[PDB]
Amino acid sequence: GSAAEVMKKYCSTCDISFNYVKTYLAHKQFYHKNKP
Ligand SMILES: [Zn+2]
Repeated sequence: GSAAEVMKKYCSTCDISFNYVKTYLAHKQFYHKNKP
């Protein structure tokens, strides 16, 4: 699922897509990280 080199700009958990790696990062840091 991770810790290697999987996925790119799409969330399998939220079934969402991103046209920019920056967005996929912002989603993981914002959506899956609301208290870093
Ligand atoms: Zn997600």
